[PDB]
Amino acid sequence: ELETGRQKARGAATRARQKQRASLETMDKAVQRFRLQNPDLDSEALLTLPLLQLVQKLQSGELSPEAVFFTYLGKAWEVNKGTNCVTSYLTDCETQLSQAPRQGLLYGVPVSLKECFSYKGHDSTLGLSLNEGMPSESDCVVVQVLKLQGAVPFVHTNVPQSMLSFDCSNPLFGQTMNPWKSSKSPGGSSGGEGALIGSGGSPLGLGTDIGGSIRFPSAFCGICGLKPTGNRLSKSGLKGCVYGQTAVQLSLGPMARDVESLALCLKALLCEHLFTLDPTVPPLPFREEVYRSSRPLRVGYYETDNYTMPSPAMRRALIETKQRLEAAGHTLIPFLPNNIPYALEVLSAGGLFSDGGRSFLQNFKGDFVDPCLGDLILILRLPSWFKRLLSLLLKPLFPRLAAFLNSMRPRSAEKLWKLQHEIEMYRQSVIAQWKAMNLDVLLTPMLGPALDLNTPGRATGAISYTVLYNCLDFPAGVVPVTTVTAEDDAQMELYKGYFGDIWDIILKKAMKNSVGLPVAVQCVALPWQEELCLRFMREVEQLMTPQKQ
Amino acid sequence: TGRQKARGAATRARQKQRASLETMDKAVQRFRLQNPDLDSEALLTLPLLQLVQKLQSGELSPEAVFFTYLGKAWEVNKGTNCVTSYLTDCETQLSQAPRQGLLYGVPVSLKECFSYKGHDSTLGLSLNEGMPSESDCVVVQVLKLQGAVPFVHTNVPQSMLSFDCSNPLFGQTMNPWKSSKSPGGSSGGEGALIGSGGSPLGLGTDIGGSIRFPSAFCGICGLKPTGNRLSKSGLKGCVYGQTAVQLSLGPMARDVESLALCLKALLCEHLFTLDPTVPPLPFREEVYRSSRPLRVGYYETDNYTMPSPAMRRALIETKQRLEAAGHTLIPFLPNNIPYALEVLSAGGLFSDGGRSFLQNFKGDFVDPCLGDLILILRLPSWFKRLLSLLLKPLFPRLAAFLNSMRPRSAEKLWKLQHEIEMYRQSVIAQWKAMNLDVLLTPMLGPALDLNTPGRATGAISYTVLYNCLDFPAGVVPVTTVTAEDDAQMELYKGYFGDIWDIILKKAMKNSVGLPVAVQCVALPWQEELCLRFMREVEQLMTPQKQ
Ligand SMILES: Cc1c([C@H]2CCCN(c3nccc(-c4cc5ccccc5s4)n3)C2)c2cccnc2n1CC#N
Ligand SMILES: Cc1c([C@H]2CCCN(c3nccc(-c4cc5ccccc5s4)n3)C2)c2cccnc2n1CC#N
Repeated sequence: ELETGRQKARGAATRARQKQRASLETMDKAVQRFRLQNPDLDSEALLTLPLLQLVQKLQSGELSPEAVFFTYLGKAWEVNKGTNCVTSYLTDCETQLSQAPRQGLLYGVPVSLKECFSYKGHDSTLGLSLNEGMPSESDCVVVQVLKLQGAVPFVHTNVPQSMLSFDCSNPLFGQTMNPWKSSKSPGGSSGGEGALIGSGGSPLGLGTDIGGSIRFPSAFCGICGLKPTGNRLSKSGLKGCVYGQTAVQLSLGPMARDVESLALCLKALLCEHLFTLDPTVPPLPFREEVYRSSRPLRVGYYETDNYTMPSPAMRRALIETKQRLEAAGHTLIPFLPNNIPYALEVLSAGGLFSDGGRSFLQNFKGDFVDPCLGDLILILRLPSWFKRLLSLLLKPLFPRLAAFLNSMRPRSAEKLWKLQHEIEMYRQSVIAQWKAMNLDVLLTPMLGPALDLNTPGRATGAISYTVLYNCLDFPAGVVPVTTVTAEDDAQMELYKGYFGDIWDIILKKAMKNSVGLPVAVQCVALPWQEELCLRFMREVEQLMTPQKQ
Repeated sequence: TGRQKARGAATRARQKQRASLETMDKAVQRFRLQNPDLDSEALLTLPLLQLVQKLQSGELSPEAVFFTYLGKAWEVNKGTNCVTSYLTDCETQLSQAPRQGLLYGVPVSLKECFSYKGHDSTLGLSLNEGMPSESDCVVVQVLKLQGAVPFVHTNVPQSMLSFDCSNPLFGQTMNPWKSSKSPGGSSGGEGALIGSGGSPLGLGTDIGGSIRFPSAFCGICGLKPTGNRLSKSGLKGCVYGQTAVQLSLGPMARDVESLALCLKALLCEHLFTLDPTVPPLPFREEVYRSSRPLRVGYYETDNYTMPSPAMRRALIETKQRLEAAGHTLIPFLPNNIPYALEVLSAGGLFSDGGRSFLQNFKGDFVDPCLGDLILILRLPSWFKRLLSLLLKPLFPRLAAFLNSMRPRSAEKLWKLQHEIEMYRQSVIAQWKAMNLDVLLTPMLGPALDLNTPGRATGAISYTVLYNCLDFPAGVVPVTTVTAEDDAQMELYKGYFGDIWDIILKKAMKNSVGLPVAVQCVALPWQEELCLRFMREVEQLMTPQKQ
């Protein structure tokens, strides 16, 4: 195909940065007007309110919906200056403010949206030039449901280009930065959400997760996030770059400052409105009694997946929460899902790139490739025979690299059927393993602390802790439990990795210089058991960070 | 070319079936002689709901119900050839059936593909003979936990890719109403058994109509739920990992209430625990029992398969009764039916050109009831393409199907899967624009002559559309063919006049007295509402059933 250059892509970038620029000015102007009319308002008391209390005061009338809206708008504008997490102000949101149903479970709550959640009259670019100047004709289903519940969606937040990354930079809106440390990634692909919520600029946000994109930015930015079972919530109207891939399910879910916020959001979403607007979603209501249960749990756990070497902080965080759960009366059982390398290298990678990345590469014709994607585009572009040849050469010394490369080759429909059956069988395998140990839930390390900017794209092995559960399609959630100590960070000098390949080398350097950064643990339950997963997340939060409850 | 394995497999299967039937015969004669006072006729004519209440109260023993049905199953098999296997350990499960189970003491027949410990699930294929299952499948386990007693495996057409019912192992199943007619398929044995009174309840599978065809043809009720409403764990199939067109399993029975009871009993903690991949949606009684007037979408023809006069009459009469009962009947036709059938359904079912499917037929006989399926799939891709755009001017149905049965890349499958999602969304948008609750449809009928379904592929149009869409769909008998209806088949031409229309015309003839059904459809996950509508149709068209 003929080389078309980058002139369209450059035009899209100047247009996009203007829309972002204009958005933030409009935000600033709106909040200046409001503050002038309300010098009495205690900004800092309002912003430090846990969502549950914020909701309660909104419902009673103690706080006006305008007071909380403009106070958050101001904070979001402020934190954006150091993070670059906001791409667009949702301009019509002041009308929703007035129209917000007063009996709605999220009445008056400002909500941030990952850019891929289509909002009427706005682009969902995904950092891709071909999506610039293509405004959505309508709000997506979950946005419709949020509005019906009285919430006020107010911003679109940044994503890495195309979203196939756990960093957060694109050629259109640039690079999002961790609020804790500007040299660090906020994670991704829900990076903007993580940065925004993590710095206090949003009480609740929505992201998506197909390889860890809710959990990475939650862990990196010290906030809570939940990835439900793929089809617990509606994907209708969600902007993506590849359609029709059903092997590894996409999921959407809440991100917030406490697990109670995540549970409220699920409860609000799981309503008649959602089940009517999207009939393909099973009408499973939020089961309050499961979430609120105080029964002792049988908790499976592992300190390492034997694939990605945990940092000293990751390992400590896991052991500490394990010990605190034991002290609180729960029974902790060593458990590691079988055949993890297979789940990652052949099932996950093969399921995500069954067509050799051809559909994915279509989005990049005429576009810049953001450095945070590393060599993904270069690799996927290689002919199938060459991918195979390099894989063969790489295999004896670097088995991880060879297996991922082989699984990123195109295949027939016949072989996709075979792969899809293998995913179904693997899912039943881990379920049988789980049931044979009689587990309720599973405790796992969560990748942390935050990697340096532009390193996630060069440390692919590190997705092992998260993508395992996209493959299995188990609800998985993340909660901050500790911070990196000087001792934790110094021990990175001794970090080797299990393979010593390029991915291990990058990761050793990428996790250094992290003293003070948040570190998370991951909570997992069986498919459709979101309430139980949240019950477990609530427990972890209470034991590790009791002030949040 | 060599057929020695296949002949050996058939010899062995036939011996096992003969021995199963002999074991049944001996057990029945023994029970009858020890209990001569039992009114067996009264037992067999009891509606399932009344049967289970007497079982729960102790009025009828599990033994009485079991051996009485076992005897009837043995008798009806003589004329139908619907039973392949006696599930021998059932006599011990009987004595241990959980007392408070919702199906306590109920004998249940099982389509052969439902794995049962110690028995083959052959699918009429040599390669599966003498390979007994080592676990009960999930739904079987759940049935037993609810106190039910699975007692037989019932016949299927070879490989299950057919709405006829013959294989080279156990041979041909016949319609109980008329021996020259097909019982339907692929759950054909279930249709014949239940349709003749030999079982009060059975389980079938459905990916193209395999529950609905035999229910309609044999004059019973059947429901095809949403694909993942129930566990497919332990289900035997000849192709795995195809997800574009959803496979579904569900009950078949004499009345709608029986389907509801079975669904209620399956939708329990035991199921949701044994298969966590199934969304734990309890049976919503309030929805099933609703007496609210319905907005009922309807069509009398899909403009693809010309309905028989009996089909059309059945549809119009139930439409009229629903109108009189106070429901609002709204003309409604899913958009782009030919496209959904010819490219989406055909393309989804055969995305690999039938390669996976064909592996099951190496060294095996090809049953006549499959027609030209195997011969056609074996054709090279370039030749399928060649024949297609040669047939397209003359016979566009045959051309479209042939082109869609070619192998493709993972990339093209993604594209097809995406188009299926979009299509589903487009019908849902249509449904909502008319604000429907429910959809009324014709159901292919009356029963086709033996060995003709394999040559009337176009006739799957009424059924396969709702597998593609993955909407719950059920059938209920509403009428029988009159001689007036039957005579009118002489004026039937079809819309296309291709070989499928020609065969269907002849195949639906000589059907006086045969049952004719209607189809009820709801949105995904709305099985209870589908059953609510089915219950309404049953009440209005056949009130003595309630
Ligand atoms: C993180 C993430 C992924 C990853 C999956 C695995 C492949 N991958 C990636 N990225 C960058 C570089 C490489 C490779 C480099 C390399 C070098 C030598 C041999 C083989 C290879 S593979 N791979 C992206 C992904 C896929 C689909 C959708 N969302 C995705 N996310 C969002 C999150 N979380
Ligand atoms: C019924 C049924 C199917 C059918 C789908 C459509 C294809 N098909 C079939 N059968 C026999 C002959 C032919 C053709 C003949 C012919 C002649 C000229 C040009 C094109 C063609 S295609 N096609 C079988 C099916 C598929 C998968 C699984 N379960 C299936 N069932 C169970 C039911 N109900």
